[PDB]
Amino acid sequence: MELYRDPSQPIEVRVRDLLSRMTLEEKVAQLGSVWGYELIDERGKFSREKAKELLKNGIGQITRPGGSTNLEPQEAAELVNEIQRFLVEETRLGIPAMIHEECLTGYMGLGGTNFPQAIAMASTWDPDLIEKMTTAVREDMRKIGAHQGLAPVLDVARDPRWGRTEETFGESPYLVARMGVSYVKGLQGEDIKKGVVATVKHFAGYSASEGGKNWAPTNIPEREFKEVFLFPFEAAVKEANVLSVMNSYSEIDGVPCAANRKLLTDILRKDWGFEGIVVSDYFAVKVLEDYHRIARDKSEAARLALEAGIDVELPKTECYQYLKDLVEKGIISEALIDEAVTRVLRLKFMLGLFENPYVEVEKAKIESHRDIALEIARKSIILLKNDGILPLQKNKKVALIGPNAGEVRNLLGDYMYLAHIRALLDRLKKSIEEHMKSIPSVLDAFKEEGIEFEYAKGCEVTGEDRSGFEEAIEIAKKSDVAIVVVGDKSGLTLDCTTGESRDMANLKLPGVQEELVLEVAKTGKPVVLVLITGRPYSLKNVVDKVNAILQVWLPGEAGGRAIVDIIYGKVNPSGKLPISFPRSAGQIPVFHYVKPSGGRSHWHGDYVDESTKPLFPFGHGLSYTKFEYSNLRIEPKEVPPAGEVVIKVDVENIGDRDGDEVVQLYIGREFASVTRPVKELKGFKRVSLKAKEKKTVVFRLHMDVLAYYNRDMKLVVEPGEFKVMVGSSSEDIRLTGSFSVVGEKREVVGMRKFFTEACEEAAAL
Amino acid sequence: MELYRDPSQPIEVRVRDLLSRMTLEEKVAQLGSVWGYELIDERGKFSREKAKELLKNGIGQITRPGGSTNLEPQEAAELVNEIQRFLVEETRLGIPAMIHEECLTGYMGLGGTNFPQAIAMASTWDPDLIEKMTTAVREDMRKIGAHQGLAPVLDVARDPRWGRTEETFGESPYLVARMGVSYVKGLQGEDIKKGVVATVKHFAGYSASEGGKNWAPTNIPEREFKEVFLFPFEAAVKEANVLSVMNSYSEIDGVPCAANRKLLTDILRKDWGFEGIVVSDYFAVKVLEDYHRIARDKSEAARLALEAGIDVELPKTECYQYLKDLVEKGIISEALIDEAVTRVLRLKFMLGLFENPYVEVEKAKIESHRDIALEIARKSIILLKNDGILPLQKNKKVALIGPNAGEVRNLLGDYMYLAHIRALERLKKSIEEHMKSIPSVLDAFKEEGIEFEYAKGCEVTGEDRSGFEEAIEIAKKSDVAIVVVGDKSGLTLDCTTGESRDMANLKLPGVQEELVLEVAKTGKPVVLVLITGRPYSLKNVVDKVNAILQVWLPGEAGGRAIVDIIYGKVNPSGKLPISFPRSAGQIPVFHYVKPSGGRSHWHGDYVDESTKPLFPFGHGLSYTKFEYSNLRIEPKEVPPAGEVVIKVDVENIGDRDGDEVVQLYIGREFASVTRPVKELKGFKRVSLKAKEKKTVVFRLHMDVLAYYNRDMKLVVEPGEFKVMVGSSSEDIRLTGSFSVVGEKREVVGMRKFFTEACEEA
Ligand SMILES: O=C[C@H](O)[C@@H](O)[C@@H](CO)O[C@@H]1OC[C@@H](O)[C@H](O)[C@H]1O
Ligand SMILES: O=C[C@H](O)[C@@H](O)[C@@H](CO)O[C@@H]1OC[C@@H](O)[C@H](O)[C@H]1O
Repeated sequence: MELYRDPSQPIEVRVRDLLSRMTLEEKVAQLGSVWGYELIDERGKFSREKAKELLKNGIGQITRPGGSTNLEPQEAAELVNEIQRFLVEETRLGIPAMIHEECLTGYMGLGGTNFPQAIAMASTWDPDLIEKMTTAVREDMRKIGAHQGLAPVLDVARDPRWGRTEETFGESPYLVARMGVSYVKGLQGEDIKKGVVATVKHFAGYSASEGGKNWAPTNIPEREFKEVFLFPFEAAVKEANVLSVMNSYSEIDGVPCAANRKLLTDILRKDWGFEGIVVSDYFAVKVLEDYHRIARDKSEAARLALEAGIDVELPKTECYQYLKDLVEKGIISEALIDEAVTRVLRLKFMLGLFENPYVEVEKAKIESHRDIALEIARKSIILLKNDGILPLQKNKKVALIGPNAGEVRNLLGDYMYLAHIRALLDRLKKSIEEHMKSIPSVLDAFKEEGIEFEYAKGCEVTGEDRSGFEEAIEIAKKSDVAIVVVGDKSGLTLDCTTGESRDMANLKLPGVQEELVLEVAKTGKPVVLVLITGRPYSLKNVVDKVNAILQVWLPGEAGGRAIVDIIYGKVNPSGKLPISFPRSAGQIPVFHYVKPSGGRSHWHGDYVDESTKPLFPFGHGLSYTKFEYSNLRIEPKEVPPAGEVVIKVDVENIGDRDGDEVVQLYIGREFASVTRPVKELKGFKRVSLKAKEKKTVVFRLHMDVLAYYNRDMKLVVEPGEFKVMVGSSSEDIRLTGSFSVVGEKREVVGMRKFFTEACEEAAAL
Repeated sequence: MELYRDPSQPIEVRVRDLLSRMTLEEKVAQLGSVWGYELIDERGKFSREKAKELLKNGIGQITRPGGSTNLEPQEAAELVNEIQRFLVEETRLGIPAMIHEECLTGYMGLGGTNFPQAIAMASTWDPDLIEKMTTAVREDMRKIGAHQGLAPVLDVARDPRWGRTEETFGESPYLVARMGVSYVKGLQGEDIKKGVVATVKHFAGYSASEGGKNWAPTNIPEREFKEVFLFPFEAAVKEANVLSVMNSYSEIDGVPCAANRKLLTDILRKDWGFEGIVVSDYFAVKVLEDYHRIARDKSEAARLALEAGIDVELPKTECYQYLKDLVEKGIISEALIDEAVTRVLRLKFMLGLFENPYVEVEKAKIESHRDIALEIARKSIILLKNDGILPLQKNKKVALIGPNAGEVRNLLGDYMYLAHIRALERLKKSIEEHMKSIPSVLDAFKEEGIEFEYAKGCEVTGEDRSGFEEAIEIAKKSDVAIVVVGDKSGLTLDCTTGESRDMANLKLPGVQEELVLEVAKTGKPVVLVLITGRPYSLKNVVDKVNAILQVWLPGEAGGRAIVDIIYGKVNPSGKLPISFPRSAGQIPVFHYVKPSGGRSHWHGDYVDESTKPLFPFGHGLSYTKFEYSNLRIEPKEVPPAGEVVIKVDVENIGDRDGDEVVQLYIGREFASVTRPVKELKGFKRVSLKAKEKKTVVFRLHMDVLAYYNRDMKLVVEPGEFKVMVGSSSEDIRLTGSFSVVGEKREVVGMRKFFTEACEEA
């Protein structure tokens, strides 16, 4: 038995022994990939004929054996077992594949639960619930033999034009980092042999493209880059031990991220100590030539990406095959190939693949997690406006109007399988239609709740056709209340309004949906506006014309029930905005953590034509009950530069309905050596409060958490005063106080705390 | 006679001698300033009583003795002479003051010509004409005893929300740099003793604020900062020998520019060799405390600004008085004060102030430069659209409609005196009186003998549509409707553009868009005239009107130039210096995007909008047709510090004489960094009679093409450069390429900034 085959040997011994046995061809094969669909016949069965050509020298990864094959979970598990058996038994060294899938909103394949989108996850402000979600996703994935999920997205979004806003955790580096760490911890667990490699993406800056345009330059200066864009990745690497990173398609200031050694190696590996694998975004190596025009051919693109620190070319070997030629021709050192192969082999050993690369097909039946999906949907929906119309009485006659009340397809996000796969489509068409039919609808939910309603489509999500307006207006006039359900169709194709590749310059609700809302409102009937969307839209032309507004970030299969639960008060809405809502596209960007000079035009404050304040601020979300904050304690009042302050507030549900509050901690600083945000989120806690219940929320805030970059790009804590602002949104501050850092300016070196510890205690009798 | 008083001594000897004689209090006073209006009595005469307090220890500068006092030129000159006499005769050392004024669009005071705004100057693509302008401004300034003009603005604008777009030369670092060097050369001349110190502003990045918002953060990474924002300043420093720089109010990435030594010293002085003075933007030192919240008091703000490299606090001493206290308390070294005072004294000696600080009041009468203002206005107006309606025949009955046809105030830019000073009852009446003498758009139509009726239609601001009916009725009775809409520029809430007036959504102000659309509904031919300071979204009007003229805020020559162009007495020849977005949500749009810029991948467009601007950089039509032929590029292979000569023939094949602005764009792929697909690197305005052909020649040194590599080195790399010559950035007529051959070159020390452009037969 060779040392690499021997599970009694330490991982590093097995890696070194295996690498010493490998040919250059076998090494380069470990840095590439093949699509699952390239390995199947016409009946979705493993094809030995196709494997003999593609797998003969081994392979790094199989790309989406479930997601790219339209196989049911047991069929996908059988495919993955036959691929692994071919590699284990019919290649010289018997190295198994790593399998990856998309899993942002759950495993992206037939049979997997459609969880609410990432921006909905962030709107829960409940990191533990997201960890519970990805712990369930972990088991779904391991059942089909998948080792790696291409999630989560840690791109910080302040530009709602961008079609991938829905895949983010929003604008706050703090909230994004906290949701990201929980997401990763759920997927991976402690021993990765029993878990799924998380893939934080898209490193880094990809959410800040010129004009909000997909793949366009992300031109971010250094302190902003470190504190806003890199921070959540840094937390995922150092605190959550994330085992994969995927690069950004964008350039930063002239340098494509896929060709940037200073990013993918010097920051991620050298500064931060990342020991996992870097996987390319799909085709990101090839497009160094085709798109960015900095590589003259596929071999130059391969060299740039390997020097940068990409270990695996996804989704299929294309440039990385030329790494063999580059070594043979004495252009690159085989030592640089060895470095990448060592990272891939180490992770394959840690996943236990050399001990057991197979799964039990009899167990590959994925369980529904509708329960978890519903908890997220119920906690994620945000009450943006309520003049008192909500919650509705069940005896009111409803006119249910709008395309997103009537089309279950429009509840789906861009990485939910039945929306995403439409890009390929452009026997399979009938399979999609059949699975679509099983998703419970908004109509179904109103019917189950026993509401007397009539439905009018009103208009499509896209186009200019107003011929359905008259029917909607007529049912509105015959009803007590109009529930107008409008928003997006998310995906990758031209008929989609949001999603990857679907950027919206002017932030108007798609098609004639705004005009539909305004025509319904002209009847004089009460109007509840339900936004089923992937991005903030400009609501300035409808906000004062409607009685209530619910923001329902693309909720997946649990959406209908959660919406109707909230409308009728069976659930007390508790979501809070994780991203600011601009008044208009021309106001972009708006975000809560502006510097003193940000968020305003000096010296009149506003634009000529527009307020500089967002229409709804970060952290905004109303309730059917009232929360009363009291008894701010901050101890001690003077803390040294690596000390800790404990901030406590009492929160009482003083209303008549049980409900959750998301208590938010904002920290402000002035008279630093650099300008600082006037307020920035640095802690939060979702707290359940029965009617008349009072609890204490405690924030344990280490000074490490407040560190920022000074004039000389050093991470510091400087003596001075920090303002403490606790409240129900970034604007709805309820209690304010301060503490001082006392002592010598501190350079924060090495490992440091990222997060405030947030918990609940009994309030005093 | 002390050495400093002796003009036979070299200036370094005089500076060292004077510095050695000065008290700390006298040194610190040279780093401050006083407003002109603080030194006058209620009749605008020099007040010895007020000077005794403010000037007793000398002074660095007097702020706007003309611009801040509402004095006519001879009265301003008398005031300046009396200030200088007090300094020379009643202070211990007799150091004269430097006087500054605003002068962007000409000296900003009573009696000075209102030249077209800077964005109009750029639209001429005629740097020699702008040098001619600032040569005239130089003489106007020296007549009143002014030594320094706070111009030009070298901020590169790609965000038309920003209210100071009108003060810029537009989006192109190349065109901004080339207009800037000519502007500076005109103001200064060769011997500054005979000229005016130019002040390049606002160093640097001030035009790229978050959301287009005045003073908001300008968060620009390093290569973009070097190649877009710094480049024009670098050219002004190294090629035009500019003698003053003013800082930006904005932070870059957490550091206010007024507190940034790495910017105001390490780049400007150390890397570039600048030897002049840095003046603060007004109150930029104090607001390190009040606005940015990085200084706890005025003494900390003073320390941050002096360490950064601000030599003079403007517009009045406030924080810099505490520099005395900071030395006496052993917080800063007097050597750091000496360094700033040395720069200020050197420039005072170079200006000849110690030999003759006075002017002849009998000669202080400023001459009109309406001739130069009219040449700029006639060359700056851009024909954006023309279906053939223009030029009009003189016998057509005109319905002249809109607020900007009727209100001469709306022809003025934000640094033209009679608009700017409104930001502040004796003054109100004086402004009204001076306004009377500015020729109007109505005056120009009358002088031309046009049969027209005028209807206001609406105001620039507000929602009042009650004037619409009168406009629609005169349109229905006319042959053609000429609808003249746009901005009111200045600093107050009633202004739609100008400093502090940022427009988020780029809709024409008020109900002007609705006025245009109601007039078009009559079915009459419509000529749309935009008298504006920024690009506006024309998406809802462009397809409804027959012709569109862009008239950047033209000042006093505007009426005549507009009527000249409409009737074809002048063939329009302006070209856009800034892209026109389809919508605010499209921002930014600019011609020199990287291959991944200017598009959304992989569908190309937004869901709701093209990614292409409505009108591109360099766009401008003519009443004639130009035919480009015979592209030559020689040699086809050049080494990395070599030179290529690009020639094209241009023939006016139409029936009207006209100027063409021939534009050279360069592209590069397969560099070590991504490069613009096309970027302006040369241009030439060429006069062509009907049926005339000329050769345009571009001498392009490889220094001009240098860019920053992965290691932030300025390089020329071997490979292919694409040559694109045309009538706009989109209307490319002829393309070819040449190669750089040899080893990658690091471009060190002095290098060429500009393509040499000329005409041959
Ligand atoms: O089905 C199509 C695939 O989804 C891809 O081809 C491609 C365009 O759609 O985009 C990349 O694909 C991998 C993702 O992990 C990543 O987030 C995304 O940036
Ligand atoms: O006194 C009025 C001033 O004109 C103000 O408008 C002032 C803001 O308080 O703005 C600065 O003033 C100096 C100009 O040279 C510079 O361009 C500009 O940025």
